[PDB]
Amino acid sequence: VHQVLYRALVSTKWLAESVRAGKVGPGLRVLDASWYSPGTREARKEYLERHVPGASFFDIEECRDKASPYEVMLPSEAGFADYVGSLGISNDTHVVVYDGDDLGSFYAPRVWWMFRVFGHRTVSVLNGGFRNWLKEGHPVTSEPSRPEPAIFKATLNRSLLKTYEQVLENLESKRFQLVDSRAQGRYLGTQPEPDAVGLDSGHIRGSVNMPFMNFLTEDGFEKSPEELRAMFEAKKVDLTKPLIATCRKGVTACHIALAAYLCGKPDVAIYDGSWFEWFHRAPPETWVSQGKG
Repeated sequence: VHQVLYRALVSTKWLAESVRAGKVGPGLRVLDASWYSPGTREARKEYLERHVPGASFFDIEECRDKASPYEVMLPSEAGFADYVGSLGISNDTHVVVYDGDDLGSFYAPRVWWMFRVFGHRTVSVLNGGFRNWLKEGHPVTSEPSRPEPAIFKATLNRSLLKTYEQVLENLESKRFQLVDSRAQGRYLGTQPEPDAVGLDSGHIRGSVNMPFMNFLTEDGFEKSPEELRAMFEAKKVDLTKPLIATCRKGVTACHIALAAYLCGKPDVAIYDGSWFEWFHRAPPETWVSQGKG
C-alpha cells in the first residue's frame, strides 16, 4: 500500500497499538523531526529525554544542502538516501513523522514532503503531534534507539519542487497559484522576519496569504477536509488549478501541501528557496511590503 492517495495522517491510537504490537522495525520507522529557533527549545535534548519508543531523531540541520547559502535547502538524492538509510529505512518502510511543537505540528509536514519528493509514498504525520501523544499518556522513553542500517534509493520527483527560475517565470505566465503560509504580519511587511540580518519582510507579487496555524485546531489536530476545503475556497484558491506553496524557508509551506492532499490534490509543489532566497535573488520590483518603498 503506497497510494493513489496514501494514508497522510495516522492517529495516536494507531501509533500506540503498533508500538505495542511490536510493529516498529524495518517496516515501520518513527521519527522526531522537531526543530526550534535558537535559544528557545532544545529539540535534540528534548528528544533524548522522551521519545515514542523506538523513535529516531531526524536532524533538519544535517539533512540539507550545507553548501547552499540559503536556509534548509534540499539535499541531494545521494545525501538523502544515505541519511534515511542509516536510520534503518528502506524503500519498503512506512515512515511516521512527528514533532514536539506546541501548536501540534510544525516541522513534520516538511519531512513528510521530503520523503515524497524523493520518491517515497508510504510516509505519514502523527496527527496532533507529541503534544497529543503526551497528553494522552502514551508510552515515552529515553532508551536509545539503534536501528540496523537499511539501503534506500531515492529519486527526485521534480514535479513536487519549484526553483527560483520557475517561480520567476510564473510571474509572467501566471500559470500556477502562489500561496504564502507565513504569519500575516510577515506577509504584509508589518512585522519583520526573524533570525536574519538585513532581511526585509513582505511577499512575492501576486501571492496569496494562508497562515499555517489556520489549518490546525485549538487542540493541535489537523482540521477536517470539509473545513480545509472551505478555507482554500474562502481564499479564492482553486484546488483544481496548479499551486505553488512558499513561506520563509519552505517549512510550513508543506502545511499547504498536506492540507491539499487530504483534500484530494497531491500535486502542490513547494518553492524550497522561499522568501529567504527570493529576497536575496530577485529584483525588488517583484515583491511588495507594507513598508520600505
